[PDB]
Amino acid sequence: MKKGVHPQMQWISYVTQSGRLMHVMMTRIHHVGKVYHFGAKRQLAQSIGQIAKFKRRFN
Amino acid sequence: SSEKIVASVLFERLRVVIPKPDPAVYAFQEFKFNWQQQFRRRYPDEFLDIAKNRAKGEYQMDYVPAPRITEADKNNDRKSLYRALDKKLYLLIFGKPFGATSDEPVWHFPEKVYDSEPTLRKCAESALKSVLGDLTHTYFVGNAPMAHMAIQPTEETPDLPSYKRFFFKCSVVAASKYNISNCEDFVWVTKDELLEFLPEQAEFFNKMIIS
Amino acid sequence: MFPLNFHYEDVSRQDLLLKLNYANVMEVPGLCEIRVVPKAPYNFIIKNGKLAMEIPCGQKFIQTQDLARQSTLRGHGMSNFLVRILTVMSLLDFPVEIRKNSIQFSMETEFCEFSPELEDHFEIFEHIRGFNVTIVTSANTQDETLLLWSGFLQKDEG
Amino acid sequence: VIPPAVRPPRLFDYLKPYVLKMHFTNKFVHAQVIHSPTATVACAASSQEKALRETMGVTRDVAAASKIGKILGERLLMKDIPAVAIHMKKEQRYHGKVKAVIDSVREAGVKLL
Amino acid sequence: RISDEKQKLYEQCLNAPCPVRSLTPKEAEREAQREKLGLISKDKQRDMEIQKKGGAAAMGINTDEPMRIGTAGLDYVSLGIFSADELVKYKVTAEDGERLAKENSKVLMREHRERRAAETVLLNMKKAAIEALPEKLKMAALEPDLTPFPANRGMATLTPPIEGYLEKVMDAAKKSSS
RNA sequence: AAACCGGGCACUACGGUGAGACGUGAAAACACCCGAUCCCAUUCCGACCUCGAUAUGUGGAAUCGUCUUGCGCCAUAUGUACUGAGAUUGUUCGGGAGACAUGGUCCAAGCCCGGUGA
Ligand SMILES: [Mg+2]
Repeated sequence: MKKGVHPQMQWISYVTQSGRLMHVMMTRIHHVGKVYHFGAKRQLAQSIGQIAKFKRRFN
Repeated sequence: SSEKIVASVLFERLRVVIPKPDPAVYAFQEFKFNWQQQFRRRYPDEFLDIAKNRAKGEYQMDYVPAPRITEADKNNDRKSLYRALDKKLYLLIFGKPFGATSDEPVWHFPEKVYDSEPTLRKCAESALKSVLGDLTHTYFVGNAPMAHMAIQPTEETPDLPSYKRFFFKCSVVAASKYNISNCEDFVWVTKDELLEFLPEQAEFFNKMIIS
Repeated sequence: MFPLNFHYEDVSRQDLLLKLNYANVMEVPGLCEIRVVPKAPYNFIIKNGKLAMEIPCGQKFIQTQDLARQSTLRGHGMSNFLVRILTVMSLLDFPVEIRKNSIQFSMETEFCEFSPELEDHFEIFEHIRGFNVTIVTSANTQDETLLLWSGFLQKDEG
Repeated sequence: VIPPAVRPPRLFDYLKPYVLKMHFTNKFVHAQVIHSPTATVACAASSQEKALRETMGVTRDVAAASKIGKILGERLLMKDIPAVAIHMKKEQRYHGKVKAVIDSVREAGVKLL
Repeated sequence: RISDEKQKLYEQCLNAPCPVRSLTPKEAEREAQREKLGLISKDKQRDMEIQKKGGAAAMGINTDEPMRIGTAGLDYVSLGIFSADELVKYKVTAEDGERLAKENSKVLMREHRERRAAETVLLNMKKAAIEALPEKLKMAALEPDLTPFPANRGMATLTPPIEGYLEKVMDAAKKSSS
C-alpha cells in the first residue's frame, strides 16, 4: 500500500437478522462509526395472474 | 466371509462464535489499523457534515449483544446445543453398539449395520434418521467416509467377528434442539470431552476430528 | 479473527476436502482477488463518479489512458469488501453468474441503495450506472467455484 | 518474448579475472568469488558453513548478508586479491541483501571493478 | 441544478490531505533542493498550513491512545472476548511495529501449519477409508458430492444470536407482507 | 576417504526447446504454504518483486528425476537440380545441393559449500 494515496478507514458494526454482531471496516465518511441493523426486508414481488384475477372477480 | 460393515455418523454442530484470537494477532491488527491512518487521506469535516447535519435523534432503541458465555455453560448443561459457542459439539448416544463386549450400554455414535443398500451414505442417513427422527435440519458432507476402523479379534475376545466401522460426517444446519430417540441417553460434547469419554479410542479420534 | 477468513479456514476447507477428490490440501481453492470496474458508459470527468468508486472499494483506483478504470482488492481489503457485499446480499435476490474460476456480480445503484452505511451520502451514488465486481477463485472447475460461492453465501433466514 | 542468453561483458582493455556472484535462499546467504579463466572458486563465504552457521543468530536476513560480505572481504584481502568485479543476476538490484553484501565487501577494503 | 459546490467538495475529498506527509527519499531531497531554491509546492504549503494549527494530533492521530477495533462500547474487552490484562500493550511507533509484526508472523505461521497438518492427516485417513471398501461401494463413494452448501447454516461471528431476535423479525416481516 | 545426494558457478543444442504419463521431498538442501511494520514493489493492488517469519506441513505452482514423443539439432546416403575447366555446335574431367530417405538425442566432464557416508 502506497502512503499518502488511499482514504482513511473507519470501523463500523453490522447486526444480522439473528442479532449477531460483526465488525467491518469502511471508508471514513462519518465522524464516528455506527451500528447498522439488517432486517428481513427481502422484498419479494408477487403479481396476480389472469386466472387468479378471474377467480377473485367472478367467483 | 468378513462382512457386516458398520456405518457411523459424526453429527456436528459448528462454532457459533469466533474463538478468542492470539493477543499478538489482535495487537498487530489494531496497530496496523492505527499506523496506516497516519498516511491515509482525511476527508474534510463538511463532507462528514452531510451525515452530521441530519444525524437525527429518534425514540431510540439500544442494542445489547448476546454474551458469549450462556446459562448452559454456567450450569454445565449437557444435551444443549447452546453451550461452548466458540467450540464444536458432537453427538454421543448411550446404548448397545454393534460390538458384543458386554450387554451393558456404552457411549457411541449413531451406527447401522450395512445389509443391501447401494451406498454407505444411505446407511449413515438411515442410522441418523433412526436417532434424530428426520433429516430436515441435517446436512451430510461428502459421499466418502472421513475415516475407518478395522476391528480384529484379539487373544482375549475370540467371539467377536471381524468388521470395519466407517465414519461419516453430518452437520447441524439450524436446529438448536433435536428429538433423540432409539437410545437411553445422549450428550453434546466438545472434542476434549469426547476424548475423555473415549480414553481407549482417543488416539484415533484426535486425528479424525480437527480441533 | 475476521469472520470471512475464519469461516473459510474452519468450515469450508474441511468440507471441500471431504466432498471432492483432492491429492493434497493445497489443491483446495480459495479467494485470490476482487476486481471492480465501472459499467461501460460513464462520464470520466465528474468527481462524483470517482468518489463513487473510491468509497466502496476503500482504495484508490488506477486510471489509465482516460479510457479504463479498475480497482484490484487483495488480502484483508478483499475480505472486508466481500463480507460487506455478502451481508447486503441477504437483503435481496441479486443475481450472480459463475464462470470457470470467477464470480461476476453487478453492483447497481439498487445495491448501494440497500447498503446501510450508504443510505446517507446517497447523492454520491445517484445517476451512476454502477460497477462490475469480479471475484476470482483458485478453482480449476466451475463446480468448485459454485460450491465455494454456495459456502460463502450464508443467511440466517431459511 | 524469448529471453536472450546472458553473456559475460566483453573484454575491452584488461582481463579482470575475479567475479563476485551472490545467492540467497530462504535459510542462507552465499557469496562466491570466481576465477573466470580457470572456472574455479577463488574465495567464498556463506552462512551455511560449519564455522559460520553458529557464530551468528539469523543466517538469512540483511544483517547476515552484511556479516558474510565483511567476512568475504577480509578473506579476499587475506588471499591478496585487491579487487573484484560485481555480477548481478536477472532479479538482483542494488538493494537489500545484494546491497548489504556489496557494501560490506567495499567497506572491508576491496575495490569494485 | 447540479451543484458545482458539491463537485468542489467531492474534489476536496479526492485531494484530501494526510495527517503526516510521507516522502520517498528521492523526493525528500528534491523537496530539500526546492526549499534551498525558494520554491514551495502546493502540498508543502498545505502541510505547513496543517502544522501551524496543530498537526497529526489535530487530525485525529495520537500515539499513546490507539483507536480500538469496532465501534464505541462494542470493543473486544466489552464483548467479553478479551480481558483487559491479557491485551498486549503498545504504542503507534515503528519500533513497536517491528516487534508486533515479527510476533504476528510467527504466531500466524504456527497456526496455519497446524491447520494444514490436521487437514493432511484427515485427507490421508479419508483415502485409507476409501481404499478399504468393497468395489461397488468404493465406486459409489468415489463420486464427487456436488450438492451445494445449505444457506440456512450460519457463519460464526463475534456474538451469538439473540433468542428472541430472528423469530420477532421474521414474524414482523410476515405480518407486514400479509 | 571414495563414492553418492542438494545448492551455486562452469561446460553444452546428439547436451536446445515443448507436450503427455509416472514418480520423488533423503535426520539435509531448494521452493511453496504465512504476513506486510521498516527497505522495496504497484501510473490501483504483497499479482510480480522486496523485507520479514517457518521442531517440520506440502511438492498442488515451480524445481528435480524416469520413460514416450513433437519441433529442432547432429550424422549419413543414393539419385537429381545447379555448377568450375574444356567446344565432337559441350560424347570429357571435377564439385555437388534443396527436398527425400536412414539413424541418433551420445560419450566424456571442472571448482566451492553443505549433507549422508564417515
Ligand atoms: Mg541433404
